[PDB]
Amino acid sequence: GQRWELALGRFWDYLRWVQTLSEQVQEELLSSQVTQELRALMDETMKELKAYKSELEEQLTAEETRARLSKELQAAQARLGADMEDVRGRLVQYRGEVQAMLGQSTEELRVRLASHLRKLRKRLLRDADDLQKRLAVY
Repeated sequence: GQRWELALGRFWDYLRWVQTLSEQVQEELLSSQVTQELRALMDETMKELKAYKSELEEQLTAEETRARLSKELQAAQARLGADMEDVRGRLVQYRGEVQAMLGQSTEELRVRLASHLRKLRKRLLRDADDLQKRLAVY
């Protein structure tokens, strides 16, 4: 229950809501509200993540190994940020495709988005787990 975990949890809960593609989700998806609110949550998560790592380095248990673990951690951090950006990007894409439909039914478009989001979210949880496991030793 660390700070950065609570932040990610809020990003994750918000994303779970979006996955439902409910009436309200849809409303905010055609505006920039969902992607904007997701960016704020992502920024907060990365911000707390950096602060946490910084504080962790204050009580660390050779050099080559330390430099390797710090780089491996840095990579996991990047994967997660990238993951969150990929989700945002996919949602931005959705918004554009609906506009391209010129008013046509978006049922099928939503079916595809739903399936893709599920996979992007799988990857995000997978990387978050990896990142947490790496911080656990660090």
